[PDB]
Amino acid sequence: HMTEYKLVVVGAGCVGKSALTIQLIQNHFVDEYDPTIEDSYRKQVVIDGETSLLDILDTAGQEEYSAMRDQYMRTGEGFLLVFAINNTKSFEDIHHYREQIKRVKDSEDVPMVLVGNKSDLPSRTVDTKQAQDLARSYGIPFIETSAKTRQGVDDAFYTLVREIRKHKEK
Ligand SMILES: *CCC(=O)NCCNC(=O)O[C@H]1[C@@H](O)[C@H](n2cnc3c(=O)[nH]c(N)nc32)O[C@@H]1COP(=O)(O)OP(=O)(O)O
Repeated sequence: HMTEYKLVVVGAGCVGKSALTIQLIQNHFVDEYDPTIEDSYRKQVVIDGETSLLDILDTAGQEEYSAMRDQYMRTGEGFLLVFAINNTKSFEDIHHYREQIKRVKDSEDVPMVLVGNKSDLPSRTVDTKQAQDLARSYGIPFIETSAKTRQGVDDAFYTLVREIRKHKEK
């Protein structure tokens, strides 16, 4: 009567992986480094009537190559690929994170969602159509988020859960 989902958040430094996680789990945000990430790893929530235990693994603080990152990529059932819409380099890095996950899984069909975070900020440098084209080429959804206003936060994590369900049922 509960179903666990193991969700992994990946992306360049400072894109908001940890803020997205804390907003989902604690309904909390601060515009600074948030030490409550240490306390923010499981949320129990009902999604489409299913009582779901969302275990969120946040790669913040890991080196770009580490044994713990590999453990996260091996255990994760779905991945959020996060970039920030005001940081072009973080968008350019998405290719690397996608390839790294695929190479661990030996699969071309891993549940993922592309997330463009910090959508509350003006002066974006990554346009939406760029991200839509990239997500289309990967076969995965794109969702714009803000960990500050909570724009898109439930949409991003719940969409990833629904992609996992589709994957499990064929
Ligand atoms: C990261 C460098 C930096 O910003 N340094 C200044 C101190 N402030 C922060 O670190 O702020 C963090 C978040 O509050 C902020 N953030 C995250 N998501 C945001 C959003 O949707 N809208 C706005 N306005 N700010 C947002 O970004 C900083 C980094 O977030 P993080 O969550 O700690 O980043 P990673 O885990 O991805 O490293």
